[PDB]
Amino acid sequence: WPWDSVRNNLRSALTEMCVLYDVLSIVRSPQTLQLISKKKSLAGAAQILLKGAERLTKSVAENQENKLQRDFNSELLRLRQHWKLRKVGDKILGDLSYRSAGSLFPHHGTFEVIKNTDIDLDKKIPLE
Amino acid sequence: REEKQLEASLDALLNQVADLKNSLGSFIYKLENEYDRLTWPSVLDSFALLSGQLNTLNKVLKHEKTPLFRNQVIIPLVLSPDRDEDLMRQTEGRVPVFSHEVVPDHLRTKPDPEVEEQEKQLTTDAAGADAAQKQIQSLNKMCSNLLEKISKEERNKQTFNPGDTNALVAAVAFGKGLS
Amino acid sequence: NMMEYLLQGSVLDHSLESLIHRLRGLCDNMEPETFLDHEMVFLLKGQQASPFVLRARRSMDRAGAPWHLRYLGQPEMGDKNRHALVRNCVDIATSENLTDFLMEMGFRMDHEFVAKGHLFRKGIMKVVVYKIFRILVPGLSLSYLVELSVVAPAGQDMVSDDMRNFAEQLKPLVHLEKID
Amino acid sequence: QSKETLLQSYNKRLKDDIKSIMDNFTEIIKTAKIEDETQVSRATQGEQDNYEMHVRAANIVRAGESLMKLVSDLKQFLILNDFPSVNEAIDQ
Repeated sequence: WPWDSVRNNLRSALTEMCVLYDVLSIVRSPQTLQLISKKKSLAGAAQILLKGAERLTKSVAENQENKLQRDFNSELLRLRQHWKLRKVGDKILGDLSYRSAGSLFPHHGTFEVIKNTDIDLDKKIPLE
Repeated sequence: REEKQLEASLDALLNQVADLKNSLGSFIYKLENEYDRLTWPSVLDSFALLSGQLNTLNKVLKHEKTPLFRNQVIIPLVLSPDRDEDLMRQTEGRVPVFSHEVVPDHLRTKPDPEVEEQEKQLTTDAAGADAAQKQIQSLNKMCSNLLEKISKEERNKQTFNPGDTNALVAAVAFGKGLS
Repeated sequence: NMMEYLLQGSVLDHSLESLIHRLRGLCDNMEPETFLDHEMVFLLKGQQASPFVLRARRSMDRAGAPWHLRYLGQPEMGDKNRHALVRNCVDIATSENLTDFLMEMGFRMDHEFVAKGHLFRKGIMKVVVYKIFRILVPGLSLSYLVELSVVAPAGQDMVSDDMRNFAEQLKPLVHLEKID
Repeated sequence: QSKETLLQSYNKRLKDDIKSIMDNFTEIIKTAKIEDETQVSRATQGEQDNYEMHVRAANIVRAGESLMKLVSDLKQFLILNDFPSVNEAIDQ
């Protein structure tokens, strides 16, 4: 909705400029509107907070109820604690090159998580 | 006196609003060529920066040190649909050259408002204003007390003792303290 | 013919385990160990008020390993924009024959306090840490003094800068300092 | 090198922004608009004081109810400690 929002902003700016120019040229019952407005504002704030809570605590509660397929906080620490330590060239942490006692030749590790639409899929980090 | 200061403040606010509108238009035009990787947070921040600065200036120049609105009357300079070459650079946004058959659907400052009548008709359908006001006042008082409490509540173990280190270094070599 | 460097320091008592945990995974492959030593500091003087470096502090662990002393004294000039450095040496000796010849040559002891601790193999360097223990004659600082020991020939002494890099590692509660 | 300082500063800034957003919903602590004191206009200025919540109230709540989980994930990923410094049972 790039063009739609652009046109809306343009119309709003045109209206604002017209009102400002007009002001410059001119310069030289049981209604309870406040109560209804406050009620509508409270309803809107409650709807926004409910949408936020649904986005946060309902779509991220997968591993909270039962450990399922999720690379987030369930896969990376596994392989970390099991094989190597953390390091940051860019995202390269503990490549397996026997550098502890090799002393022959160095080799780095291009290890990085990736996404794919499937069931039970890990990060699958990349001689070969 | 006060009228001149109000006019100068209104002119400065209009200039700032025009600059902010030009900046927002340039940003929106930059959001059309680079349509990819358009995060919602950047658009939200742009919309907040484009609305807040203008709305605050508009509200400050309307409910702060204003005289009674019964003496001042609204009167424009002139209503002439003449095409002048020395007057098209003095409106800054619209009314460059007025048309002939434009009086009907252009004269109400291009009225966008369409929900005001619907809201009025919906409120008229509910025709008791004493408990609601009291509850609103109580909620306002509670929010004020909470904000005051928050404002009132809002307002490195060492392990490298140099003395002990120097003493140990001395005892390592000098006999004073060591033996 | 050879020289030694030092960037010794100290650290609190409670703050050792968190410290040595980091110190293990700094330049050592694996299998951290320790050692219990024994201080046999002697004294050889009586003519110029300048004794020798007779601190023959050697381990009291499993036998076979020979006790000995090392040369460490008379800090020479130099070390431009560098840490402590002294032209020194080392000397191994037979089991208890060193003390025998020292006593036959008319020497006396200097200290009777032992400070066990831990060691850690750096690269071209080495690091140690220890703590004095309060014991009587037949048996104190309450602070584990640490040190970065490295010995090498003259060479270029550029590795001292690398030693300073280790100072970067010993950031939290460790620093370098001389003695006067 | 001290890169954790920038991470701590970013986390503190995120927390301060979240606190300010949670505190930014008390601008009506001084009054509840019991009367219509709008001397300029009461139909489009006084009545629309709360009808423009999209640019006044809903304009801060959107970003204010988004930085929490984002900052949490950023702190948990940028700093995923994994630094027991001894690997206690791992050697085991």
